[PDB]
Amino acid sequence: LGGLMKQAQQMQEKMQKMQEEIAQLEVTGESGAGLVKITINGAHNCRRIDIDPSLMEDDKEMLEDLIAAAFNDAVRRAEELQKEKMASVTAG
Amino acid sequence: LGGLMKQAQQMQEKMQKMQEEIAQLEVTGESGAGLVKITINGAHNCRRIDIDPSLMEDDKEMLEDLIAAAFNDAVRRAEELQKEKMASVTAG
Repeated sequence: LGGLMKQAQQMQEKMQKMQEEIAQLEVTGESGAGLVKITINGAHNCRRIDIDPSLMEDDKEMLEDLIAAAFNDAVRRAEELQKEKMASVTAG
Repeated sequence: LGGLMKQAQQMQEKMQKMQEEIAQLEVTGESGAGLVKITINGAHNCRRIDIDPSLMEDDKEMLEDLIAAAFNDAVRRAEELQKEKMASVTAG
C-alpha cells in the first residue's frame, strides 16, 4: 500500500472524486404540475428548460414565477440527491 | 474567555455563521445583454426573474435557452461572490 498518511491522503482524494461524480447526475425540478420543468446537475448547472407552450401567451409575470419555482424545486431535489447518493455509496 | 478547545469551537461556529451570512447576499445573472436577468442568493434560491417582453413572442426554444444561460451566469457570479467576500472578510 504505502503507509498511513498516504492511505489517508488517498481516502480524501477518492472521497472528493466520488462527491464530484455524484454532482454530475441530473435532477429535474418542476412547478405547476409540470408546467415548467428544469434540469440541473449537482453543481447547479442548468442543462435544459421545458416551458409549456400555454405559458407563452399570458402575463410574463406568471411565467417568471413558475420558472423561479421550478428552479428552487430542482435545487432542493439536487440537494436531496447529493445526500442520499453519498449515504448510499458509504454503505456503512 | 474559556480555554483553547472552547475558543476553537467558537471560531468554527462563527466561521460557519459568516459563511451563511455571505450566502444570503444576492447576485443577478443575465443572458442576451440583459434580455433575461435572474436573481439568486448564495444557497442558489431564485428570488426573481425578469424576462424581456420581446421574448414572449417567438420560439419558446430561444427563451428556454436564454433562461438556462441566465441561471448559469447567476450561479458563476454567486460562486465568485462567496469566494471574494470570504477572502475580504478574512483580512489576512
